[PDB]
Amino acid sequence: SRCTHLENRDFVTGTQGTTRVTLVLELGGCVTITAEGKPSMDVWLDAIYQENPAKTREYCLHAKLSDTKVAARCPTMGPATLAEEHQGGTVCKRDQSDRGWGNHCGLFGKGSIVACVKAACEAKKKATGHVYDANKIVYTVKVEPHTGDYVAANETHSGRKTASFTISSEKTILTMGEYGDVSLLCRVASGVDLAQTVILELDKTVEHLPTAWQVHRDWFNDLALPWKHEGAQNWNNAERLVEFGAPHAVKMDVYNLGDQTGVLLKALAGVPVAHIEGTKYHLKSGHVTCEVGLEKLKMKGLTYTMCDKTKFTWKRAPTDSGHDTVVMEVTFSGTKPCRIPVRAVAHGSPDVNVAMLITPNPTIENNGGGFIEMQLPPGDNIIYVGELSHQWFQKGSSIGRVFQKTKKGIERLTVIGEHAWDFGSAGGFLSSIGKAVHTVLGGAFNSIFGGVGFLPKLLLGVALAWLGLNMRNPTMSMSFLLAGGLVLAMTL
Amino acid sequence: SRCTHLENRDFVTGTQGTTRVTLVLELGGCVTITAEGKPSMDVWLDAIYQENPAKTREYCLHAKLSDTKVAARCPTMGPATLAEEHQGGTVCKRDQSDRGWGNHCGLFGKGSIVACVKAACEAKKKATGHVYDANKIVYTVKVEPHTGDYVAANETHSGRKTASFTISSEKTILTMGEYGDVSLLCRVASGVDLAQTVILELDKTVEHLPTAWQVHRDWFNDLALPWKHEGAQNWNNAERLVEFGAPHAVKMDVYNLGDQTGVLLKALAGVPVAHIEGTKYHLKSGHVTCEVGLEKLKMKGLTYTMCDKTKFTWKRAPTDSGHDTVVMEVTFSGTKPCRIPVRAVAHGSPDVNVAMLITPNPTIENNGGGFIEMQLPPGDNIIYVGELSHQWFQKGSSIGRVFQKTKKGIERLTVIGEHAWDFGSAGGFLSSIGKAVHTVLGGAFNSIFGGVGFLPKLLLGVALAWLGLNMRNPTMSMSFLLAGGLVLAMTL
Amino acid sequence: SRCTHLENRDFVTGTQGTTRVTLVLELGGCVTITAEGKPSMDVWLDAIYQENPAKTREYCLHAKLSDTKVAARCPTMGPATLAEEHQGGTVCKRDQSDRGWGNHCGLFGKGSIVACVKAACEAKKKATGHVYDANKIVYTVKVEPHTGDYVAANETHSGRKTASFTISSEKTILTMGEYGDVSLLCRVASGVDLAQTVILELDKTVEHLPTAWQVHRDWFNDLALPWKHEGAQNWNNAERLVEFGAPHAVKMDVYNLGDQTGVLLKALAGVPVAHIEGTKYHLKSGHVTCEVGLEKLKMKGLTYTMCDKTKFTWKRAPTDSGHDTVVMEVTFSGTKPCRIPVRAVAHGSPDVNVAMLITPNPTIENNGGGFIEMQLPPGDNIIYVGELSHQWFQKGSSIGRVFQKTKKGIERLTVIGEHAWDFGSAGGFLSSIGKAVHTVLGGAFNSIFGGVGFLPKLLLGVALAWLGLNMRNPTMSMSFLLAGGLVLAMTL
Amino acid sequence: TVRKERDGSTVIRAEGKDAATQVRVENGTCVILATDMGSWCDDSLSYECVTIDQGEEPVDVDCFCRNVDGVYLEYGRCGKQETRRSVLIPSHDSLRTHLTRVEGWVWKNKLLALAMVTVVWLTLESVVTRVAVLVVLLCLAP
Amino acid sequence: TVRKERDGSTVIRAEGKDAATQVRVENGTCVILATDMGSWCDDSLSYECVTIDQGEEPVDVDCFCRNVDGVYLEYGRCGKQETRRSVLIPSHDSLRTHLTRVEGWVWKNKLLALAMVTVVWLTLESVVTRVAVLVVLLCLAP
Amino acid sequence: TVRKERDGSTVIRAEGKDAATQVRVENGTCVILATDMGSWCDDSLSYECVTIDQGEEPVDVDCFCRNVDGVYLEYGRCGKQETRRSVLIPSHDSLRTHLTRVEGWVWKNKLLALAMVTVVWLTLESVVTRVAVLVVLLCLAP
Ligand SMILES: *[C@@H]1O[C@H](CO)[C@@H](O)[C@H](O)[C@H]1NC(C)=O
Ligand SMILES: *[C@@H]1O[C@H](CO)[C@@H](O)[C@H](O)[C@H]1NC(C)=O
Ligand SMILES: *[C@@H]1O[C@H](CO)[C@@H](O)[C@H](O)[C@H]1NC(C)=O
Repeated sequence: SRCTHLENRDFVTGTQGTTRVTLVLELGGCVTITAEGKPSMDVWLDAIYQENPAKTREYCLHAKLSDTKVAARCPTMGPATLAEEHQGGTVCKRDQSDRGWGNHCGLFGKGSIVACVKAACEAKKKATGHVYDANKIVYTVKVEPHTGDYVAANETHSGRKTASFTISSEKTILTMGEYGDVSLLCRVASGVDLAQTVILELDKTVEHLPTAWQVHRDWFNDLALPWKHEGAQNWNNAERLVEFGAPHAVKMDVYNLGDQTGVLLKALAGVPVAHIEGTKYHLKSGHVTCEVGLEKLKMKGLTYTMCDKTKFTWKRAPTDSGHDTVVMEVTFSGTKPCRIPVRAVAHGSPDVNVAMLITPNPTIENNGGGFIEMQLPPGDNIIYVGELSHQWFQKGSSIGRVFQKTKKGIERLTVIGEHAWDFGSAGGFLSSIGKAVHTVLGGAFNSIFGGVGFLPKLLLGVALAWLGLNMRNPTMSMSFLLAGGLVLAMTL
Repeated sequence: SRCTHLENRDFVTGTQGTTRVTLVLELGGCVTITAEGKPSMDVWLDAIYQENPAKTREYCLHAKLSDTKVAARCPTMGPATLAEEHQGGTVCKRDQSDRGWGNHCGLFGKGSIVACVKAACEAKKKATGHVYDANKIVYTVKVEPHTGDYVAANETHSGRKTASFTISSEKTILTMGEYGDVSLLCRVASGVDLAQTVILELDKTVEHLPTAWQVHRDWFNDLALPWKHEGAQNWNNAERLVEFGAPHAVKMDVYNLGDQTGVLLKALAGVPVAHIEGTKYHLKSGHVTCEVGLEKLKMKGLTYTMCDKTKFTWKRAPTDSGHDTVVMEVTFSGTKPCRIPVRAVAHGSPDVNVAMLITPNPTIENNGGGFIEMQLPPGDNIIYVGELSHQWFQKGSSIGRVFQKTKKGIERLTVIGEHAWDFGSAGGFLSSIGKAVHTVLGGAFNSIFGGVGFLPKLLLGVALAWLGLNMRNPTMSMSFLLAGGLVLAMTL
Repeated sequence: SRCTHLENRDFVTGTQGTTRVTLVLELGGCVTITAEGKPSMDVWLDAIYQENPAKTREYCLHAKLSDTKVAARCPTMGPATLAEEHQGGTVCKRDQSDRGWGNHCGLFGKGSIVACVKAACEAKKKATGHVYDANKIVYTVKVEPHTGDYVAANETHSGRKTASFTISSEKTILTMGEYGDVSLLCRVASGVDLAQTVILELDKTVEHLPTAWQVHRDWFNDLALPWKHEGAQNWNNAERLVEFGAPHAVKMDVYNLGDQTGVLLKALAGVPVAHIEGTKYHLKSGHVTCEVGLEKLKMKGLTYTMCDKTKFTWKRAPTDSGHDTVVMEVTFSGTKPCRIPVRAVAHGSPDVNVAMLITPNPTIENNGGGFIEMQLPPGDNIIYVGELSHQWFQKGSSIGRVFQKTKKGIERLTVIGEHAWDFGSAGGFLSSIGKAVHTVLGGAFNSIFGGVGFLPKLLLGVALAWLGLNMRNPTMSMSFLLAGGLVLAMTL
Repeated sequence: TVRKERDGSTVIRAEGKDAATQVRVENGTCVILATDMGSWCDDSLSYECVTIDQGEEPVDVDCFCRNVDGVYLEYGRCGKQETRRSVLIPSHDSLRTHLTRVEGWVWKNKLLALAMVTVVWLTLESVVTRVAVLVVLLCLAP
Repeated sequence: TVRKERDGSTVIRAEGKDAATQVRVENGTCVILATDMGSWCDDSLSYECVTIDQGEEPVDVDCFCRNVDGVYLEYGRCGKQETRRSVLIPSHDSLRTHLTRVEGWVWKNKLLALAMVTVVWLTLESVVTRVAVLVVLLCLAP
Repeated sequence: TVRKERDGSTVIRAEGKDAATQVRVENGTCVILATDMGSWCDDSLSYECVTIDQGEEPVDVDCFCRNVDGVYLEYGRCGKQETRRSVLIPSHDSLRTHLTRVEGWVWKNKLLALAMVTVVWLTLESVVTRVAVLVVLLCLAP
């Protein structure tokens, strides 16, 4: 499982008789779906990207002059003109210059002089800019099933499947070989203000690293440099990269300010570098709110028998997985394929099944298997794998687990509630209340009523309501509220 | 007199049996002084000026470069040094030049270059800036004695006299010749802060106009041009009028920004043109508050006999002068000199004199004479000079005259309030209060009290005091205060 | 006598019947040990110095470059290397350099180049430092007797002696000639943070001054210059006086920053030159808390004859010394040797003298003799010497003297704080308390109480104790503390 | 080096080695004077070459010819070792911060926080709702 | 024109007509490519004239002399017609302001205005003269 | 001067007068262009003198030799008229001190000075101990 490595891993449990489960997915985070009687999946957001974003405006730094010219006429003999004065891609300035005996003009006046030059800036020195298109952003969600095969932190499970998600496309169903189909139906978003973020990338270069940034629009839109739009030959306001010298009679020089790559790079020090891969422009924010339909899954390898209980050896001893769960790799030697009889018993009760398996029906296939992940109650206990037996104690302390589940539920409600608010009518209000209650206390209700069942839960709710109906102080009325809450969670 | 042709005229007349009167003199505003049994005099602040004001700072507008040199060295051979670099009054810069293959430098790179030029800007182009000094200002106040001769606005009376008045000088005596002497005790004061205005003067060239201005101190002190204080030849901050061209391999040209008087003229359009002539710099904001003494003057020609009864004719018919007075010119054909007989009566009351001549004891001289100025009560107005009869009807009311005189006196006391009140001690405060009260109530006392005498005025004051002491509400204190003020005015 | 010309003078009087005196010495201060029937010594610290302090580290201000080498290799040949790169005593930097078709290296790009030169600095330019050692310091205190000859403000004294003191050695004995033996057991304390002072001594220069300095250890330990400890051939961190030129293909010059002594001198303006005397290094702040012995001092000339009262004449009139003392000198030219029957009688009390002689039994010797210093009570007094007479009065009051003595005692006890008391044992604490009380109240007891005797002291103590136990206010029992203090002072 | 174009004018084509020389054209003499030339390439500057009378010297020019009309210069600027001014490019849990901000405000607003706490504890009478009131009182400051 | 300084360095004091000439100095000869000369006066430029080998040509130089050492060209820049830019020097309701100034003082001192109003309201108790008191208070902050 | 070291590499010991001349080594020749040489000393800057073919002119090279391989230059630097710089060397009763600071603190808190009395004279009413309390309060402020 690729989720046995990430620092943050949210647990979501499939309640008994449940076929739908909501989710919240964010970058660098995965949620291990687990449901009773069904295989456990892994769901996470691989990466968010856009492809071939639109180009809005490309500044260029190193201006390249060419074919400059001047022209002047004797004083009081009409202004001077130039064939290149009125054409495009030019930067022309007018001025007056002294004159006298050495200029072959009679009177000691001051005539007109004109000087200007083509301005098309140097190639491979442009600073293009792109802006994301909100509706075209593509979100990638990849779902992996649980198999007994151990997976390294940087290895790809063969069964990994991918899925694309945009604003328009909503519902898509995947296939996972023999396990079945997972119905993904997600709604997307993007926290970063796409209107206030323009990606700036200067033309490809080997020495210059990095070659991309994310900058505020109100800054990239007011750079004191020449600027054009893609598909235009001439450059607007090219005069910002040419300095005209003083006139000497007939000639006035047109200088060049050189490239500006140094100044631009200096001005962008300490700014994030946007991830780029070929034609894919990645992002770094946003989250996907989604629901998964487990209805179409089938548990794998259920026809196999059970191997003998004396042919097992540890290859990776039990260790803390960082999320209050255990992981162990066991290698078999007898006939294959078959199931893996694994059980755990609390110290002092050596004849009760206590393990909460995460891997679905751990099995050994023709070639592959033996990775088992489990959750155990607080305190010491013994893990049984056939003949083998290992000692272990859990640090969770139950109450901490319940509190952490409540905190995670509150966080999920805060993150996802911004969009899941229905108040259209009485039905809408009821749906919103039910969704809030579920997203808040589903884990609490499941843990509180573990294996009790529907009829036992209804009986408990009825007893609590009857107790609440008894007359008492106003604070004592909370018994009815608790009974109703339990009934709704045990009946909805 | 000269003051018959001016708008701002004030009849500051001392009380009956008075020997001195306080004056306020504002440039352009005459004053007429009269006193029973004495000749009348006219005074006015002719002009305020300072001569040879101190000069604070000098700017120049045309640099005069000369002896410019240049030196260079190949790369990796140290900097370039010139003797002129460490001298005084030199402008120069250190740069680098692109030495290489064609300049016979073995190693390609940048080499030092220095171009240093002696800078001492031209003559007849300094923009000298003078600063006014309060202490050394000198005022001039003419004194024109009334006679029988009409004077045009342009013509100057032959008997006119002049005097000087500095802040330090306090007492001066003038000689009127035949008319006696006048004692002036003038206190000078400048009504504006002169430290915040500096007169800017280009070097004296009469090619165009103007070549002098008054400018705000800050603006003249924040001019972007070379500036030197008097005495140190080296021009501080001389770089402002020199620019260095781009450096070639071994040659670095040093241009000159050229003349800059034109821009300074273009930047001073609409600024008042400072009015100066010779070595005197005039002003436009000032006033001298003087105390004229009228004790040594003697009326002229008191022994002259009556003129002819029938040999009197009107050179110029009586007309208003816009100053609540009437002008009148006559000729003569009988024996001269002789005193002019003049009188005025009221129709229906042909035995009452209402002629209060402004000119004292009009007389006919062998050369000149016959001018008459006087004021008549509103209503019936008849003139009896010899046998000539003229019909006049002056507008206004005596109440109007009293109100106008009171308003003018209050305004005059407001202008000289700085020196019209002394708070150094108690006796000085009492003296200042008494002087202010006298100034305010002089017109009222003179108009209301005519020929009253000591006994009638004393009886009226006693009656007013008794009225103040009479039984009445506390609001009657105004009557008692008025009685006290009238008594005080009569006493002085 | 000698230190009568000094400013910071103190008087320490030993109680009758006592054979020792505690004392404190500091720079620029004197002391006048005085005891009944014993010669009055003078003690005053002369100078504190160390012999050849251990030099710590040396900065040399002019690196004499020599034997510089260069080598380079163009790209596709690996980084350049040189033999002297890893040799000691050499410094160098590796940098890129340009290449091309012009210098035999076909491929373009930046190569590698190294240029290493030996670093050493010639003599006469080492700014070697120095640091003091706490134990090695030597303190010298000079003790001289009182002879009746006046001594100039700079002339020496034949009879004076000297002694050296350090933390290691404590006790010692002197011999003044015919006067006796003075034993000093001084324990010294270094009064400065010697750990934070160092002498930055420029090497010898005959004409240029100065050479020595004192600088805070942190500054001298932070100078940005090459440094090494004596006995090290290399120059650690020698890159501070070498700047490398630009990389020109293969050449890379290694310039020299030149002499730095000018900058160092410019950076030590207004720093006190450290006194140097031969091989002795002088401190400037410190003190000695010494104990003076007086067991075997003998006064001289007790059984001389008496000069005839008539034959006497003055040489210097009495004058105010400056420490509430009267300095007088006489010269006699008759039969010798003898005694001077000095006496001063308070006005109105011709029989009672109130002059206590600082000079022990003033005497006329073959050489010298005649200088007499006296301390007298305030008021009008007549000084009698044989038949000579003079009229003299003092300033201040006896209360002033008591207050000054108390203040001096407080100051003396304050400066010996580090070694004034100890609580290791009860007896030691009691002894320290007694010593402190004696130090603080000895002058007060001596001035207030003189020659009373054991019986008067016992009677006073008994009477004061009885008064304390008598009726009084509950908080008005300060008489008890006063009696206790008086008894403790008079106990010895 | 000398080409006669089809427009009725002659263009002198110069290399770096040709600086400060005299090249004959048609019937006159052109004396190239510009000195910043280089090996020919795309970057070619071509400016009018002045023509002057017999007795007039040139000023403020670097290409003049005599008794020949309509001459243009042209030379590349590549190969020569290489105003390089550069343009100016300016550079560039949820409630935990709120709780942190509240704690910082309390720490740096000790007086106001103490006053509010004292007011609450002296006029609350709402121990049940005291926490509710204090929460708003403390969180109000922003 | 040619000279000889005391330090052993020649001085080719050129003039307007020497442009594009070939002056002969000592054992060698050399030229003057400068093209902005004029007459001679105080305004005299004097820069080093490079010396180059036979197998070389100048690059961005105005004077170069071969087979001679230490040649300093020197020419006067005056004697011709006028590069120059002028420096920038700056050029040189009776009750309207009072109401605006008072309103500004009140707005920037709303506490002062409130205190002034409350004074008349409570302590002064001068409703009849409250208008006068308020007017005086407003005039107290012109 | 030339000499072949034991390693098989030749070294040229140039002198001050050898500037811009030729030196013949083995069968090839060397060219010296350095203009910073001088008499021999310990200040010897010996660096590689790259050798090139006959088809390319030297670039950015002071010494170059043709028809020879492995030749090093070396020369002294004394006897030559002179670049310097300078490194940065930074430039180098008790009761009254407390009493002065206390007086300053009192004078800078006139309102606090009044409040001190307004509090002591009312709350303390223990002048004998109120003096000590006020002294402690005044000394509390640093
Ligand atoms: C996974 O990574 C390790 C070390 O990074 C490497 O040795 C191993 O080969 C990688 N996995 C595979 C399948 O190569
Ligand atoms: C003064 O002006 C009048 C009229 O303008 C003229 O007739 C007369 O001649 C003038 N007199 C003088 C002295 O200018
Ligand atoms: C110093 O001593 C000498 C003789 O040793 C003496 O002549 C001189 O007067 C002394 N100095 C003073 C200031 O008295």
